Amino acid sequence: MSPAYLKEILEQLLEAIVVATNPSGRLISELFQKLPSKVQYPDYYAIIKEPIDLKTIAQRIQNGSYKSIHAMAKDIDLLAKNAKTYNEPGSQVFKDANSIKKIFYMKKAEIEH
Ligand SMILES: Nc1nnc(-c2ccccc2O)cc1N1CCC[C@@H](Oc2ccccc2)C1
Repeated sequence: MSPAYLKEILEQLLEAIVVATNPSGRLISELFQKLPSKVQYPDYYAIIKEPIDLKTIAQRIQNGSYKSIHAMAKDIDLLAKNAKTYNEPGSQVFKDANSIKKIFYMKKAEIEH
């Protein structure tokens, strides 16, 4: 797998996350694009040791920082676990975080097989 080929794969995986809509038609990715401000939400950074967001993941795809699909999955897992730590089970953020993971792993299995 060439770097250029891998990049296309990772772009597809990210694309599936950011175009995914809920049953209501809303785009679940939007809240996860950019980390919450440190001024307004210090508690987030009190709790989350490794903040990450989809814009950072997107930069890393664009910079070639991921050397495999698994590398990108690690950051997807980190992002969802961070969300599921700061927010309660069943809260919309918690549920959307799982949905993003779901979308990623489904599309990863679609590509890998
Ligand atoms: N809750 C959040 N949880 N994770 C993130 C997050 C963003 C990017 C990447 C990983 C993440 O975990 C952002 C979040 N907020 C943004 C919107 C405002 C505030 O949330 C509220 C506030 C009041 C009521 C309901 C929700 C903070």
